[PDB]
Amino acid sequence: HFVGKYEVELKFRVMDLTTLHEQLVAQKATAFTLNNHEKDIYLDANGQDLAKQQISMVLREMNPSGIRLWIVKGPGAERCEASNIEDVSKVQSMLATLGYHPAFTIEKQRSIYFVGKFHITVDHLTGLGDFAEIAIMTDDATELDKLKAECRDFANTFGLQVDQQEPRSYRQLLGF
Amino acid sequence: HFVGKYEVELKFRVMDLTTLHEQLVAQKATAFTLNNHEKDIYLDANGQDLAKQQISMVLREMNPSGIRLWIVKGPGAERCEASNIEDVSKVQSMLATLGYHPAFTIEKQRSIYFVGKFHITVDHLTGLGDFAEIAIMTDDATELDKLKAECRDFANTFGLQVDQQEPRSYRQLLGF
Ligand SMILES: Nc1ncnc2c1ncn2[C@@H]1O[C@@H]2COP(=O)(O)O[C@H]2[C@H]1O
Ligand SMILES: Nc1ncnc2c1ncn2[C@@H]1O[C@@H]2COP(=O)(O)O[C@H]2[C@H]1O
Ligand SMILES: [Mn+2]
Ligand SMILES: [Mn+2]
Ligand SMILES: [Mn+2]
Repeated sequence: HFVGKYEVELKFRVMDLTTLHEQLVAQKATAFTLNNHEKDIYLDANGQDLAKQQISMVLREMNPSGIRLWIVKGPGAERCEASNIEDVSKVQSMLATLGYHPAFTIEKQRSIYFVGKFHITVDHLTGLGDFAEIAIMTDDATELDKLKAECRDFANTFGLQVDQQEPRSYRQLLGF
Repeated sequence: HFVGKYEVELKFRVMDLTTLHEQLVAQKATAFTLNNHEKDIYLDANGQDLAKQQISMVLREMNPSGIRLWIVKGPGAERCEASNIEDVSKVQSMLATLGYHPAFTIEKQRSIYFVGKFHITVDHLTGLGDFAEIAIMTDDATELDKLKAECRDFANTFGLQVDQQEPRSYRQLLGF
């Protein structure tokens, strides 16, 4: 479910969580991980070198699931790779040696469900409210066309509507 | 054994592999890895930004132990940190996004033994020959001189003498 260098996705504001849960049930979604607090530390160079290239780099800690991820997103909104790491402070030290330092933090509550090849991620952020994203990862850039159309078809059958679309990232929404 | 951000290390050309091995037995060394093939991919920015800071960055694969490491050495002498990684190609792709690309590769056969607080590495490099590294990692900068002198004593005890000390790195010896 998380294999590749590209994450094809469509994100929406969710206005009613009960209806979302019903939409999930209707699609026979299965739970991957539920109700994790994710703390994302974003790193960048002193002169915001990565952000100036549309790149974000995150050390993510997920609790209680215990997962820790090193994530590089971009350039732009499709490219996304992650590596499991065992020791966040060790990787953060190593990145600091290379000149990347904590820039800001984004926290959220996240649940991830699966329906066939798709993953559905349901997020809550304090100022901002609830979001749901339909996504699929691929290693093959030639496919991004097919897959984005497929995401749209699934979003449509699921019940997630264009009026509620939210194209911006959390760092864009929060002003980072 | 591999805890810290400093590594104190002395490397020697090995003139007498038999004595070295005989002493590993005498001193009841424990084998951590034996006769592994190690392939080290060195990475740097196009402008050699890391070398200009006396930083080296390596992705190492050791077989058959299946250990994979991301290693950042430097800046300058005695600084070294490493992280276990699941997948070299994944980390390599992530670092390429940040601007670090393969510069050259070094291969060697390496065995790693522990004796008390020390580790001793016995290396063979096709063009170059046989070497041994005597090393210890620490987080404490206040003991580095003592540790280095202890490494030299310990090395003499395996038949490794000051006149066979080799200050150049493998990258230097191989013209990289
Ligand atoms: N264990 C995991 N849990 C959640 N996402 C993961 C995991 N492993 C890899 N990923 C992927 O890494 C990506 C990092 O950015 P996203 O949160 O947008 O989406 C994430 C997933 O596609
Ligand atoms: N699991 C491990 N196996 C081997 N070396 C390790 C491990 N974890 C950390 N290291 C250190 O990473 C260093 C990388 O550079 P060296 O080969 O000189 O010495 C290595 C060890 O001191
Ligand atoms: Mn996503
Ligand atoms: Mn995802
Ligand atoms: Mn070592």
